[PDB]
Order: sequence, then structure tokens, then C-alpha cells
Amino acid sequence: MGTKANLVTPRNGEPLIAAIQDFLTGAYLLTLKDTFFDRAKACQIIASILVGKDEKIKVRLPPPTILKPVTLWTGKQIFSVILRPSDDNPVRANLRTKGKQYCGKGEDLCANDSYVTIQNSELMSGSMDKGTLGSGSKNNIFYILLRDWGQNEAADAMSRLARLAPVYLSNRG
Amino acid sequence: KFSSRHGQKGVCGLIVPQEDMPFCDSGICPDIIMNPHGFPSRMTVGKLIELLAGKAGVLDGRFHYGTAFGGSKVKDVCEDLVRHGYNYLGKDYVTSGITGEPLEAYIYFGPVYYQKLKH
Amino acid sequence: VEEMRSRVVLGEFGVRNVHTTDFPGNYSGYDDAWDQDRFEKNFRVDVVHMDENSLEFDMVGIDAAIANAFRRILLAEVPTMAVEKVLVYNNTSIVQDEILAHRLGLIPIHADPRLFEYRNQGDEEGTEIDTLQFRLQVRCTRNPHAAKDSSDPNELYVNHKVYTRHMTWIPLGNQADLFPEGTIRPVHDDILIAQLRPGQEIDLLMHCVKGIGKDHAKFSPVATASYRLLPDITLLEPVEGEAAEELSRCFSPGVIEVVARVANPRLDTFSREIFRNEKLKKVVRLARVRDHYIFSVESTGVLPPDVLVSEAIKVLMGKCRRFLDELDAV
Amino acid sequence: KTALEMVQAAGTDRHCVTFVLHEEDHTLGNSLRYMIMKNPEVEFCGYTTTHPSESKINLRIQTRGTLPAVEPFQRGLNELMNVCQHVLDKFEASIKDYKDQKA
Amino acid sequence: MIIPVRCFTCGKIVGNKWEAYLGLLQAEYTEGDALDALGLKRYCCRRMLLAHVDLIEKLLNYAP
Amino acid sequence: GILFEDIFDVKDIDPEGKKFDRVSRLHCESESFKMDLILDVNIQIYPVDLGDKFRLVIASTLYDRPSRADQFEYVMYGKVYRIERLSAYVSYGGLLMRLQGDANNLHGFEVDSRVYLLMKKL
Ligand SMILES: [Zn+2]
Repeated sequence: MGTKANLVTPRNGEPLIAAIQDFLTGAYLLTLKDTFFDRAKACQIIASILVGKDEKIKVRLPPPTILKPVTLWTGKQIFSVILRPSDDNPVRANLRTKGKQYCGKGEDLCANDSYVTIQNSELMSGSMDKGTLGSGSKNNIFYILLRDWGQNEAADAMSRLARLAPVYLSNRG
Repeated sequence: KFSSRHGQKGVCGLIVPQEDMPFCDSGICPDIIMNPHGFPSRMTVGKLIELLAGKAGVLDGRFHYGTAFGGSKVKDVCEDLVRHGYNYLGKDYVTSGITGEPLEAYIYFGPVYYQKLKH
Repeated sequence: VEEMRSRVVLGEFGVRNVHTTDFPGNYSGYDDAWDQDRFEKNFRVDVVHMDENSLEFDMVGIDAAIANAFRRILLAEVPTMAVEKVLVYNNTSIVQDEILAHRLGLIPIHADPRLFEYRNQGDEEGTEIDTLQFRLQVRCTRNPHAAKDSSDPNELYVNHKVYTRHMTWIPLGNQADLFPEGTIRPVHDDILIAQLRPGQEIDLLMHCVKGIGKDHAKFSPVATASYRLLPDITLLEPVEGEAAEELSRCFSPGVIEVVARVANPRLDTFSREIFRNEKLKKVVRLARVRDHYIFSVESTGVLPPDVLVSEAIKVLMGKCRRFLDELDAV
Repeated sequence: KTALEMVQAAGTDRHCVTFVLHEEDHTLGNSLRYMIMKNPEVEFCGYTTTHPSESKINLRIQTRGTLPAVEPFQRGLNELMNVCQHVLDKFEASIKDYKDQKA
Repeated sequence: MIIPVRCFTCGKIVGNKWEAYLGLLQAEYTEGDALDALGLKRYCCRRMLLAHVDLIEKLLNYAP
Repeated sequence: GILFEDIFDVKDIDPEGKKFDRVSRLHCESESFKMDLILDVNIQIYPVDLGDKFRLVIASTLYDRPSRADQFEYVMYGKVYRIERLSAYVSYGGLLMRLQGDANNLHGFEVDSRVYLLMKKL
């Protein structure tokens, strides 16, 4: 009866334990295409995820996606730190799906940007809707982290987002 | 348990210190930070006007009538915030208490009648 | 091409540039790696309007992270003296006992801290080096020359209202270092503690202790200790021909000159009325300077506000020398 | 027993430590984070309160080369103490000038 | 009950501004500019006088 | 070390309407190679306008101590993540690039490899 065992309801197979309310609207506003963090805010949002079984990892900030005119990270690159904070973490999550307000035409290249593509636990395109993080969808990441990589990595990546996404949202307002 | 005079009751989940809390420009740190997700599903737009009719009310020294089917309309409350140098919707520019940088978006702000209740 | 990492810019729907973004290897071409003498030269403090119980100095040239220390330190880490234990005797007032004992807590006390020390143990007796006792003995009757009117100052008014004038000072020990108004009860002598009707008493001793503001907010030395970045408003287009006096009533009153000139930007409250105009919102970008803010300290009256700030910096320096001596142990 | 370091691994790594500063909060963390991020040899600095119930922050410093995760921290305070020495003196020289101008 | 001697949000000393406020409303002074005469700039300290009811003069009647 | 380079002409600054305040998705065309690309560019740092010839270089590496390739004035960093006349989808965190067409000159590309942009106006 542990929560790490019953992440999944026995009617459908859907996950019931997943983000609710603010965490979803936190991580959507963070993985939205427009956000850009400098190494000021980037190491501040990331270092929120270092308490309570997580304080003993060499947290690897990914290299930034703009270099020359100003160097700054993007929002989705910091959401990848949720799925794989350390260097020696064995999680490689993979997911490709539609989203809400889907563009209809175009696979992943249209400007509406509602098409998630995660390769090796690095969010490559798209923004995290409810349908890619919440409860009820069989293609959110916490369901994908459950089936492919055990249930400890799904509960850790869900308890990482609950610590990370309010720390962004309370400073974004 | 506190309620909010619109049926949006709520257990007081956290009690932060005052210095960790998003003060606006004139110095007013809040008392009760309310979550904005209570609004778009409940559609209690009447709460969103009490933060406007209250905030114009204290600034003028007046009690704004919001009755049923009448009362003080928004098009005259909003032009009372402008006389006291406020945003005409009430969304005031705050700066965050914790990090010290200004918040990315404006924050709605004002006095609404929170009644403690017997739970 | 041009870099406003130095102005936050306020749009109509959000606040655009916000985070400090000035650390080594962020903005190419710019070396910003904490040159100490560069900070030492580009920084000044411009004091405006210091009477009693206010202060509006500037501190131009620090990041908004250290500025949010001095706001926070002022708010809840500068110590003051306030009433903590109200030894109550006969109290027949209609005001309840704790609510009286809580309302004695919020009264500020003019005896300055850093003459006294903290209360080490429980130590409910006090040691006259830690505490500061006050007495309150009010028993109201009818005055004999009262007319038949129901005017509570005239009849029933021997002491109908328990003000803070009625509090007195029981010098605990030598207490000859402090003078006659030296521990001026409550900084404000007009504070209403409770009301009475004839035949009712309030008799209570008090104990004052030195407390951090974050322990309880009655120890807070300052009413508001907020700060705000100095705005600067740039008309991108020259405005004239009755649109200037349109832009006059749009902003705060003192901010503007009438052609249109942005005469004095410091007085601007961010109403953001430009975006209602639909014509001038493309004309002028409004902005606030990042490293030029405006502090506004207004003390309750325990310590004068020019000594609150110089105490607020003094305990942040003490908070980091407390840690630098931890590394010297290890 | 306020500051205490947290070794990254049982073997011990000096390139990344986690300072736990007791009885404090953002009042220092966010002002020390800034003064230690302006060091050119820190690739990662950041702090978090473990819980609003307890009172501690967890500063984590990660350098580039072989910085012992203590030398920027002992220079984060030393740069900040030199600031608070300077900002105090520029404050008291300005109040003393403002009061005299009012006379 | 009685006037709370602080503002709840900022903590300006506002308990000593009640009978000074009632002395203003006894005169011609409008409800608005009475609080501007007492030095109440922001609205959160303004509601502590404006929205306050004074039961303590009414309870006293029923408390011999 | 260059994977791919040519001169490009940006033709639609944002094809389907401005959706973001800091990123607009360009549509460009090459010079004599005819490689269509659909590139997102942070325009707050690097503003681009209609009909502007700009260089574009894709490099696997840049070779302040090793004295980087910095003659260019806008450098991103991201990985290729799809190869579908080949398309070649590159992602820069969230900023997509769909360099297309004529697979003989696209030969340097692969999947799951780190790729720099080095743009420059003309
Ligand atoms: Zn107040």
C-alpha cells in the first residue's frame, strides 16, 4: 500500500498521483518557449532541488543554449534537471506526444509549440500541459518514468517538481 | 479554517514571516496570500471586485455598496484608484520579499473581508 | 546591440527584465567579476527628507539582493524592547486578560536596546540588566462635580480611559544610567490600552525583554522598511500640442512638465495609466533603474531611523563575521 | 555548530560542498549567494531552505577547477563584510552631512 | 471590541489615533480627509480606523 | 570542424503571427544550395528584420582560453534530435531549427550530437 507502489489506479492504468493546480501551471510557465534564465536565476531555481536524499548529488547544470550575445539558459533546459539532476543518474526518459491547444497541422515545428519531445530526459520541444504532467493521461512523464525506470525514479522526479515549481512561480508571480 | 465571504474557504496552510512576503511599492506586505486558482473554476468574479471596491473604498474613506443586482459598478470604482495613483484594475507592481527582485507579473492587491469561522 | 540589463521595463501585461543578470561570464564583452574598487567608486548614499520617525535615503549602486537584506534586517532582525510578561493582579476590566496582556505587548518602548542584553534562561524574575519593569494602576470612580449629562469625560471620568500615560517605571535596580523620561513608558503616550467604568481596576506589573522582530512582530523596530527602485521615464518621441497635458494627468502629478518634459521621475507611483490611452503607450517606455533604489524607513520611535539603518547594517556584518569565525575554528 | 559541510561522496569531493547554515534564511543566503556568485570561479551557487518549520539554508557551491568549496565561501563573507563596512561608513557620513545642512 | 493598537499589515501605531480620529469626525471633517489629517498614508493602516467598530463603549453599558 | 554553412535570406519574420514576446520563428532560404530552414531566434538580444541577409554556420566545436570561434555574433548550443531532401531537426533547448533539403551537403549531420549555431548579419 505504499505510495511508491500505488501510483496507478486499477481502473485504467492511468496515474493518479501526479501534479495538481500550481505545479502544473508552474511547470507550464517554466517550460514555455519564452522564458530565459541567466546563471543568476538558473542556479537558484535548480538548487531548490537539493534537500532530503537529494543533498548528496553533484547537480549538473546543462550548458546554456545561448552563448555569444548574452549567455543564458532556456526554461526547458532547467526542467530537464528535474528528470536528471546528477551526472551519474541512470534515467533517460523518452516521450513524444501531442498536447492541449494542438496545432493540428505540423508535427513539432509549428509556432504554437504544443508538441512535447523528450530525448534522454532533456525536454527538447513543446510545453508541459496537464496532459504531459497531470493525472489521467497515460503519456505524462511520471507514468513514463514509472514503467521504464522503476518506481523510485518516478516518485523522485515527482517530488523534485513539487519542490522546484513553486520556487519558480513564487518568484515569477 | 478561514473563509472569504464567497464560499472559497481554506485551511491556513502556511504562516510565513513578514519579511518573506511580497511587499508592494508603498510598503504594504499582504496578510493573506490567496491562490488564484480558486477563481477560474469557481468563477467567483464577485470576489475580484471586492478587492477593487474595497481598495478604492479605503483610499477614499467610503464604504462601497455591492448589493445584489446593483451597487457600485466597476467603471466608477476603477477611476477612483487613478486619483490616488493606483492601477485602474488594482494589479499593483510588487517586488518579491525573498529574492529582492521585482516580480515578473503584477499582483492583484487589496482588502477583502475574511471571516474566521469555527473550525 | 544595446543592453538594458540596468533597467527593468514595465510593460502593460508584465515587468520584462527583472533578475539582476550581472555575474562573470554572462554578458560578453563585459567583465563584471566583483571589482571591489569599482563598487567603491560608483556607490553613494543620497539622503532625502529625514525628520523624526522617517527616512528616505537612496543607496545608489548596490544590487537588489543586498538591498533586500537591509529591508529584511530592519523588519525582523534589529532588536527592541517590548513587554513580554504581564504579571497581573486584580483586573476587573471588561477587557479580557490575555487580550489586555497582548495589547500591552504591542506598545513600543522608548528605552533603546543595546544597553540591555538578552534573557538567558527562562528567568522570570529579571536581573535589571535584561529587563525593564512597568507598573499600571488605574482605578476609576465617579467625579463628585459631575453634571446630570451622560458625557463620559464629565461624569464617570476619574480614569474612564486607560491611556499609556498611566504606565509608570519601576526602576528595577541602579537604573540611574537612564534619566527621568529615559524610559518614556510607551513611545506614544496617547495609546489607549483599555476602557473602564467606575468600580473597575487594572493592576499589573510588566516585564520588558530584548527581542528579535522575527520572534514576534511586537519587537519590530520599524513600521514599514520597504524600498523601491527609482523609476526613470524616457519619452522616445517628443510630445507636444495638448498631448503633453494629456500625458500630465496620465502620470503622477509632480512627475512631469509642460511640450512634454519628464521633469522629476522620483515621485512616480506605478499606476501605469499610459496603457489606457491607446496612443501614448507606443510613445513612452517606462522603466525603473536597477541599481538606484529609494529606501523609506519609518520607525515606530524606539530608535531614531538614522540609527535603525546603521544598526541594520551592523548586524548583517555581525552575521557574516559569526560565520567567518566558524571557518576559522574548522 | 552553525555551519557544517556535506561531503558529496564517501570518497570525498572538494569540487562541490553543501553548506548548511543554521538559524538563518534568505536574509543572508540571498545576499551571500550574490556576493559569492560574482566570483569568476563558481559555476554553481544556490541555496534552499529545507523547510519553513526548521530554520536553516543549504548553500551549495560548485567550483570549476579544484576550489575546495570553502575558499569562495570564506571569500563570500569577506567580500560581503567589506561591503557592509563600506556601506555603513558611506551611510553615516551622509546622515552627518544631511543633519548639518539642515542647520 | 476595542481599537487594535497596531496596523495588522505594517504595524504603524494606530491605537493612539482613535479618539483623535473621533475628535475629527465630531467636526465638519469628511470620512476621507480625516484620515489624511492623522498621517495615514497607505490604505492598510487606513482600514484600521475606517472599518473599525467600537463595541467597547457599548459593552460597558452592560457591565456594572 | 564546420558541419554546414551558407548565407541565408530571412523571408517571413514570423509566419503564423507573433506568439511570443522574446522569440520569433524565422523562415529563410539559402544562397544556391536552397536549404530551407525554420529557425527560432531570441530577438531581444539579437533583433532580426524582414529581408536581412545573414550568415549561418553549424559547427560541432568552436575551435576564453582556447580563443573560441567568436567572429560571429549570435551563438546557440543544442543537439540534433530528428532526421526525417532530408530535414534535419535541431533543438536549442526550446528553439527549433528545421534545416532541410539536398542531403548531399547535409552529410555531416547525425542524431544525438551537440551542435552550435554561429550567426552573423551582413
Ligand atoms: Zn500598515
